[PDB]
Amino acid sequence: AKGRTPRSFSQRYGKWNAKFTAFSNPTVASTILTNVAPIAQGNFQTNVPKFTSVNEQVSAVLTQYGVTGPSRAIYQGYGLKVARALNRIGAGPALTNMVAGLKAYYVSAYGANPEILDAVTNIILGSPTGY
DNA sequence: ATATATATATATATATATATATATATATATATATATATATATATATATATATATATATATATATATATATATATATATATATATATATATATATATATAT
Repeated sequence: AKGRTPRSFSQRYGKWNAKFTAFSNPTVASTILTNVAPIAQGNFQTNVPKFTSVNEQVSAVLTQYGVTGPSRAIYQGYGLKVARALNRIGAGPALTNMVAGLKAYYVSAYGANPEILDAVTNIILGSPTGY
């Protein structure tokens, strides 16, 4: 019962402004944040190691291919994207479809190299295709 | 009229202590000066240079921290949405029925 009626710009802005003004109160923000701190710490601890590892391994792969500068970000981004899928839905045919779609995305929009994309997905999932 | 004690006086003189003076000199201490020089400490300057610390700059580069951005992607948290569905809670209804 949250996304049932359409909301226009004035409605979205009114509700967002009300909630943002409310959160700016010292007591409201302090209470909410000190209550959710342990759960936030637990979620960070459960999730971020899987992505720092991907960062390090894709860095190692990128240095062997000579990628320097902001062009590394491209492949780093792709790596992280793939990892997200592996964390979200798991391994299987759905992950194959999403890997193919992400490669098409990056090759067509961002001018990525197919060979380096294969190398990144190989260091992450085990094979270029991801089967 | 006598003896002991607390004081005031008339007259000269003596010893103890607190001070003020007339005349010169000596020693100790607190300071002010005339004349040169030295040593210790607090500071201001003339001329160059060095070391320590607080900052401002000329020119490039590096590391740590607080933020703002150019471009895509990831994770944690506060919220606003597009579209179905589920769970907890605060209420309004359509229809019958039960309990406080």
